[PDB]
Amino acid sequence: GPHMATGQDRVVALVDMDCFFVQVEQRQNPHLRNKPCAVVQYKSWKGGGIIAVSYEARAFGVTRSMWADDAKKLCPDLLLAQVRESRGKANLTKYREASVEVMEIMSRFAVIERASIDEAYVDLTSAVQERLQKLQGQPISADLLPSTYIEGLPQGPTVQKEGMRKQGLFQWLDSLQIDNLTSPDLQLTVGAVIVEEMRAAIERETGFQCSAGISHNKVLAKLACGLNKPNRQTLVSHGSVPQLFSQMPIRKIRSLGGKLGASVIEILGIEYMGELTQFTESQLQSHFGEKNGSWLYAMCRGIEHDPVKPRQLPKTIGCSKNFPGKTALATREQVQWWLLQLAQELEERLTKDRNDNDRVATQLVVSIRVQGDKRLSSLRRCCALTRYDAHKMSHDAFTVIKNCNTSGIQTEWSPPLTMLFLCATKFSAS
DNA sequence: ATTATGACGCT
DNA sequence: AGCGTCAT
Ligand SMILES: Nc1nc2c(ncn2[C@H]2C[C@H](O)[C@@H](COP(=O)(O)NP(=O)(O)OP(=O)(O)O)O2)c(=O)[nH]1
Ligand SMILES: [Mn+2]
Ligand SMILES: [Mn+2]
Repeated sequence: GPHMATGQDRVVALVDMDCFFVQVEQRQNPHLRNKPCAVVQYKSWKGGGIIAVSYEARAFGVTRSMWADDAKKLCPDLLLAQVRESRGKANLTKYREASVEVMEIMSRFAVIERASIDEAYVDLTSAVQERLQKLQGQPISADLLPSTYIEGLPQGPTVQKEGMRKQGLFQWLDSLQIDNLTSPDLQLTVGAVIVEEMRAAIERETGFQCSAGISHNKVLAKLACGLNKPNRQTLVSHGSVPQLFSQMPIRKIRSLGGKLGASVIEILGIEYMGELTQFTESQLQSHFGEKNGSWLYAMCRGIEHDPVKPRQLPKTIGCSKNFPGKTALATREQVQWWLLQLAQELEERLTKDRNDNDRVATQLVVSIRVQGDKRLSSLRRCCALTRYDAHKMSHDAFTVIKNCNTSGIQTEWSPPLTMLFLCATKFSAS
């Protein structure tokens, strides 16, 4: 009872940009705004592969991973923007730069963890304590939460979406105890006020809209974020967890969408996250290992301890290209030329990184995939990265992979290569 | 013939 | 160190 810690110590938010690459292209080209739109890489094969989709186009069934020609079948008026091509490959620099714009705004409010190109976790615990001090026990007006949903409300005792949103918000605000500066629900509420301000700042200063989740830990904040997209934020309280999880498929929780989540379902004979509460911690550890078992035991009760890491910059800088089917590389000249193309993009990105961020990579990882191997990487080898020089990096990558070529002929490469990947790692301050 | 990345756990 | 998983 009283000693049962409830995972309510922290206020954590997850901010994710809506259809991010689409918004970057719509900012640049106003003709694409408020239209069914998607972003594609390449063009020749089936119109290019879609990687981002506006919500207008999603209404027609267009999704990521779709070929643009098939998307056009679902939505003939779909508008398309193509990713830049440089040195024969997709080049994502425009989106990385746009991402920096958003991350620097977020960093004004709190220290952030860059989780991907378009999402960051925010630990708001201290900022909430400060705003609470300033409030002096003043209640929180619904005007301060104009885009916030309270998950699970309204309950009990209407037809429009905004009306439902406001009804639930009113129930939540009416039940708040604002004289208690340590009430977790009040703390989450103040956290949501701050996130409204953060999202307003991002949109004012970049033009980009985003969604957000506010809860007591990273997993719940990320799930909350997905509940009301686009351009809205969602508060998931500790108390909302039993009902939310009672019908939540296990695969919806971050890290359970793959083989481990499938094993949870199959071994335990369950479907929903809340069913996990009926097992002891030792039972879960027996099936899924000590770490996963402890994590699952806490997570199905809404509890997770993973910290928001103070990290705004990526830990690695990499360049990769697939060479599918008949485009697979089968000569030494080919392999060398593409290693050079990748290495030249890498050099450019690394030099700009060193100038911006006062650090230098020290290790080069070379990964290849060979024809007939279904794995992502067939082989990974590291070497030293001592100079930011594309010719040296590509020569070193060749040296560490060249023993793969099973061809007796010097000129031929067998079996042919269907992927090259160069990744700079192990950064040191410079 | 999804593709291009990135984080992180295991041994 | 090199490989596998999860993500998207
Ligand atoms: N190169 C590449 N980029 C990708 C891929 N998948 C996503 N991206 C890029 C394009 C995406 O815009 C961006 C962010 O990924 P999300 O948050 O997963 N999707 P979004 O922000 O579009 O929609 P939502 O409103 O539902 O969050 O990453 C991929 O497979 N390859
Ligand atoms: Mn997004
Ligand atoms: Mn994202």
